[PDB]
Amino acid sequence: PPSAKGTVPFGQYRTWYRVTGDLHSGKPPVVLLHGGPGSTHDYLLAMTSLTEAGWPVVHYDQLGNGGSTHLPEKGEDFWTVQLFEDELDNLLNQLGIAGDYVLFGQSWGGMLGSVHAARRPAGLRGLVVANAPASMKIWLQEMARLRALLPPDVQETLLKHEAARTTDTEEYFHAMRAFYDRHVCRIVPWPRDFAATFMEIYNDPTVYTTMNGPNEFHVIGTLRDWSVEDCLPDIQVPTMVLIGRHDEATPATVKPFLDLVPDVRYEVLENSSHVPHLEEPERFHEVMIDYLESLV
Repeated sequence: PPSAKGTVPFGQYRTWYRVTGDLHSGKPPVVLLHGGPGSTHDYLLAMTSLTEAGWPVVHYDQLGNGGSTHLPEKGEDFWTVQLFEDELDNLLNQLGIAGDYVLFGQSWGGMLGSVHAARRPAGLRGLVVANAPASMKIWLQEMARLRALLPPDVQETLLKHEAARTTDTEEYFHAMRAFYDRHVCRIVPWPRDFAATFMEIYNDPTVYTTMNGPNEFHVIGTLRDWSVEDCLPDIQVPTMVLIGRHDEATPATVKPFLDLVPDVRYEVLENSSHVPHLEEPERFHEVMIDYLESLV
């Protein structure tokens, strides 16, 4: 239930946002970076709970999907990490919060958040990288590991359709679901917020399919080889790594955060996978509030 919403100009285009709570009360805003790339803020809407403890919360849709400008006819060389860094900087400026803010980055958003934090901006108080790998290379190795633990028939079904690029078929989708049900979202039927974002991706898949791939594990888009490991030593703020025990973002994928970020803490939500804010709503809230209070 938002205290403000709309768009801000981002050069030629628009970026859509929403604030819950009061921006300039006693506590700095928590700015939420959604995953994908090419996902939407919707699946993160549970995190309005943080306003219960006085934290303003800023949800926004990154350029290319949701309430922001859609650019279906922009291709691979337009959809860059620099673009989204520039958008986040622009957004903090337009909302007048560049002077004081905390970043929570989920999935891709945690990778974007790390790149942003590595430039050592003055107003940043803390960084959370939630369900976010440090490297898509390590991600793809770990996907192969997790996929090898699926039933043999599921493994063959995934392979067949990936090879021939028929991943839009019904049969691939239900094999993909055997993976998602373990490591992406263990709640089925899906939470509305999760479904909401999932359908935003279906309706304009430009960004997600360009940068990531057809789904969470089949990463064949332009971020396939991408790693943020080289900027991690430069992050000065206290950082929290938060994953689910069953997360596709496995302990191996987040290990570089633990070894390279100077000030870093580690939390595993034992009954969660990729969306602990939905899977363990209360425990996620408690963990976040505990971390956030150390910053004020």
